[PDB]
Amino acid sequence: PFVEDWDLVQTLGEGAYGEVQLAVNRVTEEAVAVKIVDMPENIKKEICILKMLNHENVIKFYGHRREGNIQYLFMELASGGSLFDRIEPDIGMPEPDAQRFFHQLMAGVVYLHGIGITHRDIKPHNLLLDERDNLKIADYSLATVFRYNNRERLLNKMCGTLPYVAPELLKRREFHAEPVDVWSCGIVLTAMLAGELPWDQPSDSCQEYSDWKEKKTYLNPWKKIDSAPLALLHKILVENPSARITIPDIKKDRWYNKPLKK
Ligand SMILES: C[C@@]1(N2CCC(c3cc4cc(NC(=O)C5CC5)ncc4cc3Cl)CC2)COC[C@@H]1O
Repeated sequence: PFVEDWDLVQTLGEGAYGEVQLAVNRVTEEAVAVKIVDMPENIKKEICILKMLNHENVIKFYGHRREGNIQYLFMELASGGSLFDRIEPDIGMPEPDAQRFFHQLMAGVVYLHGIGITHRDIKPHNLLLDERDNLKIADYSLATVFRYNNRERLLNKMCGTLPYVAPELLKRREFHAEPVDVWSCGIVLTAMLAGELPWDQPSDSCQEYSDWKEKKTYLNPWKKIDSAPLALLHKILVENPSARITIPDIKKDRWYNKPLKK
């Protein structure tokens, strides 16, 4: 297959609304990623959000083309693949690499929040790596505006991935967008440090969640994580979204600022 002057050479991945392909320009050899979407109001909102993005830890938007009923969304190709494939199951990854990925994730999230955008589905499958292992937040099909004209809008739509969602999404009619992204970044940090997700969902009927609320850190995955990043996880994975640590205070955390190497 092809799109104008590009060849669709390989399937990079897929989601509920389309598939992502590797596009190689026949003439210049420039390699990009292209989201191919079949059939309109959702993609309109997505293209609007995509054109606002300009940051080193966010996937760049190059442009779009419509060919009949198929939309092609050209984006920056991240040649290192996903953060998901760098997490060894039941092990995680070296703490210095987890910390570097966490700083870059914070930088992307501060940027998105600064321009009034919430990603709403932060997880390792959506965190891509460039050729120098720089983290890029990808896929804005669930992203939305939570601040416009310096006025915050509370969210109410259920979305995301259950092991990564914050508990207020399940227990509240309306909720603040920022604490939700911070909570999923804590689950991403747990995954990088232990290679294991702590629960199916943070609900009243989930025993692993109740175990965390009761501070049973002698259980997995918490027992594989050092006391310093565990102390930061204790401030991020707080049930009340208003008691939960904000990103300005995550940047003052002992582990966040702890020099690490290897
Ligand atoms: C929906 C999900 N994906 C969300 C990101 C999505 C995507 C992929 C990409 C992969 C690469 N680079 C590489 O693959 C190089 C070869 C190693 N570069 C840019 C990409 C841009 C996007 Cl938007 C694929 C679909 C997330 O949940 C389940 C799915 O995986």
